[PDB]
Amino acid sequence: AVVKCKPTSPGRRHVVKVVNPELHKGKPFAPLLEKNSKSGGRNNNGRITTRHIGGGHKQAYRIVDFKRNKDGIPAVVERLEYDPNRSANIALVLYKDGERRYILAPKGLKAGDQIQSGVDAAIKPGNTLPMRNIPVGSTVHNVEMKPGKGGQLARSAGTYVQIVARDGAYVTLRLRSGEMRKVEADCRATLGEVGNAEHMLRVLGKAGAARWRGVRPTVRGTAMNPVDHPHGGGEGRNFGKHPVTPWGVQTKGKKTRSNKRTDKFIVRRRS
Amino acid sequence: PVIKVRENEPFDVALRRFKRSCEKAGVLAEVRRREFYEKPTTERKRAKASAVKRHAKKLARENARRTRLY
Amino acid sequence: SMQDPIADMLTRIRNGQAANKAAVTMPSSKLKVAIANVLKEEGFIEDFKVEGDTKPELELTLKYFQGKAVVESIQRVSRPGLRIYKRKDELPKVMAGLGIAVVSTSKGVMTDRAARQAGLGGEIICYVA
Amino acid sequence: MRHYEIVFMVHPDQSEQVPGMIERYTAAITGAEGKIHRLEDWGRRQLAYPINKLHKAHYVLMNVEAPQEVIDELETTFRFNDAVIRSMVMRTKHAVTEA
Amino acid sequence: SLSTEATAKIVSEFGRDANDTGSTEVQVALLTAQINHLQGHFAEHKKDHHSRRGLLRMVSQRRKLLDYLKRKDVARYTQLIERLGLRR
Amino acid sequence: FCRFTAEGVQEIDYKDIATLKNYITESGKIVPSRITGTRAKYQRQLARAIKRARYLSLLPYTDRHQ
RNA sequence: GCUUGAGUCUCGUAGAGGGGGGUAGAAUUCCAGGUGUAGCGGUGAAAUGCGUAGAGAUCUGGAGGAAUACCGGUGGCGAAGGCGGCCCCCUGGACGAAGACUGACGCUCAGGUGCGAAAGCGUGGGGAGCAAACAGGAUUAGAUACCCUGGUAGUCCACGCCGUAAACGAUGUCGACUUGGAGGUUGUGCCCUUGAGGCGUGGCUUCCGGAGCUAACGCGUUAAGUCGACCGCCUGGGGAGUA
Repeated sequence: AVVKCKPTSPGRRHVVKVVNPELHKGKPFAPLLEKNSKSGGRNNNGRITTRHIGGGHKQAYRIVDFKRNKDGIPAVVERLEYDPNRSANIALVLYKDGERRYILAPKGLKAGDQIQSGVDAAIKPGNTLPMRNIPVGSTVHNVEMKPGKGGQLARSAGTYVQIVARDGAYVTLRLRSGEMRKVEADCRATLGEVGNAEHMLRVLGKAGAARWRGVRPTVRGTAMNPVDHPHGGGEGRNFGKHPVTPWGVQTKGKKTRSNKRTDKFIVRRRS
Repeated sequence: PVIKVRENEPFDVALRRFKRSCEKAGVLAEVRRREFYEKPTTERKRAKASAVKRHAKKLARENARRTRLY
Repeated sequence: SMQDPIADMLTRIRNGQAANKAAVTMPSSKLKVAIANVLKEEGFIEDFKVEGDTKPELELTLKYFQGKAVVESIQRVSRPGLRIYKRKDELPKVMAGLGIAVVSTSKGVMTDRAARQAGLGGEIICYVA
Repeated sequence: MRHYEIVFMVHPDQSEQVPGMIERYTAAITGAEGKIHRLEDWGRRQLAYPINKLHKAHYVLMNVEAPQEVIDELETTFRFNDAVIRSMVMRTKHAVTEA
Repeated sequence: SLSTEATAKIVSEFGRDANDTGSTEVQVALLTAQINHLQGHFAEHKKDHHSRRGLLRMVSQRRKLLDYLKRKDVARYTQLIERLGLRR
Repeated sequence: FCRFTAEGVQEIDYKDIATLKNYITESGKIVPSRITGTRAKYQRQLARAIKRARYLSLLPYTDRHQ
């Protein structure tokens, strides 16, 4: 559950951690592992393109099945595994014929649960259906944005998507940010809500925890010099300017969606 | 509420039917109740005071009013 | 929850005299029978009848002089929260000797003057006046 | 084994599928332990308010003596079925005999 | 709420016969069985304070009956506390 | 006078909407017991059955509603 | 030892008793469109506010949140706080008829422990309506108030904390006794169902009153009458339920 630490050190004082007993204590399934080389936020020209990224514990990539193509075949949840690459936990899933796959774990999902994908399966949490046969009002996760593409929406821990309306070929969903968005009804979705919903409560205690989660320190623009940032400079803490990105674009209010080709699929703006 | 005017009828009689029907249905009383919110203390006190005033009228009428006055 | 049945007998007697009842029934007991016997001797009741086999009751026929009740007042003295014991020269006088003080002494239940003549004190039960 | 009354209302345009539905519902119950005490197929009548802008639903009534979990499965069936538009289930004291 | 055949099974396990339904041992065993079933109930719902007051009435009643049985007969009391699994 | 005692029924059923239609008013409200004279427990059963028949669209809630 | 107190079983009843989940209908607001026009809203009177960028009115569709009109009752249930659509699942207590069983197992309770309205606190959601604070317009000598137009916390949910109220029938809990009358509510028994009935017998409850009590008001078989057991409390007003 949610375990607070006892203040036997200051960095140990402010720690709240998420202890999960049902996570399987052991090495992961090596047929589904790849290696994951870090970047530091540096692209193929080697320059920093995303700041405040670098360092961190080594982590191996686990191939999570998002598409759920194995249709009309039952599958039993074998265990819950810790994924380092993710906010959620993964579930090792053994199909009836012998194939094992990682899936995103739903909220109510423990070992022994029979799940099934397809167009016909069930409406138990864990089953994957296209959004032609899922009822209006149901809570889905791992929603696709194109048919057969694989599944992009509602994928962090505790997140989900409500099917608001059906109209013709399209399904109006309400995403986790409150944005109402249209999808094609042949896009699949896994029923239920993503588990590990107590993920947001961990408060990390110390700087070293955010340092071994892979995050590198943020210098504020006021602390810098006028060459380095638009905010920089001053004799003892002057600001005097409107807040901006380090490349001189206005932050703190200014909108920057400029797509025009997915604006047709938007029903309401995020609010 | 809905008052269907029968053919060959005077208008004031259909209006009287409508006013009688809205007086039985209790429309303006229930609308006059729902203009301002009353606390449940005020509602239970209004109910208790109404009951005590009703029975103080009845206990006066049934035996304290049957005698002759002059 | 019925901690004193003797005081319950006295209360039934007092409510019967005040309510002008003829006879008062109660559940029976040996000490109740002895106290009612002392009242029947001194003339505050005129009869007492016990009836039942495993469940006995006791009926006291109350006494009335033409308008009022014969017992002017009755009080309980050694209640179970405060038991009152008196030696034979500290024995109580009720209404300057016109009312009886029922005392259960070491030979049995009797009155105050019966205890003073018999020469022994005991546990007071009631003041009958 | 408790005695439930089930009134469920079906679309008029899908009223032709009502009998076979009823059959698998009896096959839902009579296989496990439960008995049907009444099957009073009312038929099609006009509603008092436009449920989903439609009227004239097909009322079906059935009385069961049943275990509880199969009735929970029946309520899950009435949930995701699109033919129904209302379904009340009720736990009565005794069985009911006539119509 | 402890239906009839279960109560019959306890009465003809602790009673002098089937018509004996009111001894201290029968009453303590029926109270203990209902306490265990409600312990199943109060694992969930966790805020049913009224049913928990009903349970606490029957727990204190079982304690009073067992204290009577301890004062009356220590041999039957010790046999019942080894039979039924309560520590004191 | 009470008519549910005069017939002698044990439970007011929600299905016979002739009786429940008789015991409501024209606007859809449950008629008070002080004027129909029904006894107390049959008035409670009457309100229960009228609400249950209101659920199944066997009776309207209001007379007005679209 | 015994069965009168207390308890257990069998069987039926009534119930907003609790906890979880789901669903229905009206209404308010918002969003989108149709029609159509210069007002709407509001007041003791006005103004702020909204409206010619199309308001308010009306029709259709949808989105959410909250509370459950009628029933509704000087009704009911609960130890109190309190509990109102409907349905299901888990569950507590009370009560009645006829029996049977144990055999005083009982009453009260310092300290202790639990439940405990509303407001408030913490974390995570939710947010229609209402609305502290706040703003504007009024009234006024002034108006940091009532009044009006807005409006955040909060009200709602999950989980903990708080532990107080005019938490009140200002009436501790239990047991017994002591004239009555009219009601309500919920069981059960009998007479010919001979008739929307007559007769009793239990529980709970509202009003009036007898003796008695009371400083009086008033209470009055549900006592503030007559008694018993245990507990809590009071000792002039203020300072002070304060340091």
